Amino acid sequence: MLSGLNHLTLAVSQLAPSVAFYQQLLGMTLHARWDSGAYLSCGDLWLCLSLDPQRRVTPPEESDYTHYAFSISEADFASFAARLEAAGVAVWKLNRSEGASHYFLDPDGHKLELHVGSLAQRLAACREQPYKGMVFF
Amino acid sequence: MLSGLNHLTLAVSQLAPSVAFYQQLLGMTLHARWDSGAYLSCGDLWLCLSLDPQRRVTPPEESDYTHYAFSISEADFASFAARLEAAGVAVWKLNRSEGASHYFLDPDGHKLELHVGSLAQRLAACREQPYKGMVFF
Ligand SMILES: Oc1ccc(-c2ccccn2)cc1
Ligand SMILES: [Mn+2]
Ligand SMILES: [Mn+2]
Repeated sequence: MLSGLNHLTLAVSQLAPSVAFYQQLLGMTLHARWDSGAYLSCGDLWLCLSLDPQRRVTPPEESDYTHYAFSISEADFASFAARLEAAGVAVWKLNRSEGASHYFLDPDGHKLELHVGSLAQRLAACREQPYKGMVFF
Repeated sequence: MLSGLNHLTLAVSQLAPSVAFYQQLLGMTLHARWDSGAYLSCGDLWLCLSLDPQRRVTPPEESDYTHYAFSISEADFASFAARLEAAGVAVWKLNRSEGASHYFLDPDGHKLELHVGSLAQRLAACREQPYKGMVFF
């Protein structure tokens, strides 16, 4: 069967600024770069940045809610979010509708998130404060 | 410090066919559903389906190369690809890289992949046959 996420590939319009964002700003590990892409890791996540002439810098009001959340500890969450804010990283959402989260954009407008907590923790929180119509299996 | 992918959220135009696709066709575990979304797991992956009237059913020629690859064993790959083919799931690319890959579309045109092989395997292959301009770190 399927066992998890093998990799996340993000199309990017300008490879060097995107590598700098993920490695320098977000702290991910850079493993390789070539003329058309890069491979990074974030814990167990394999991230590919793929140079794509079709990628457009997309304002958040123009894209749907598809987004990519990265795990961060409770102890690190606020200072990391505040550092992104002080660095001028653009945002796309403020209401914490799914727990402790900070929503921000990559250079091409990919929708990113910092989140504290596991799926189990989110299910437990939702039992007390459920989304409308919520059913648990 | 970021420790991994916390969750992947896909915007969906119609919740029921998307739940059917990820749970029934792709075998993921459905943990909860509400009026505007669902939570599933696939191994360590926390997947959220979010009902979004902004999501367009998008032909693959009209989206960039951003895509989401799921892990599968080599032994299971061919029968899972055959399952997707029997269900009439569209393919958006042929494999030309190392490791088995099947490139398929979700009901809204999200670009998905089945892949066999880790980042370590890819890096080893690349060291032996580097892409144009490739540098390792
Ligand atoms: O194809 C390449 C082009 C540029 C680089 C690079 C990496 C780090 C810093 C500056 N340039 C690597 C490979
Ligand atoms: Mn989220
Ligand atoms: Mn891929």
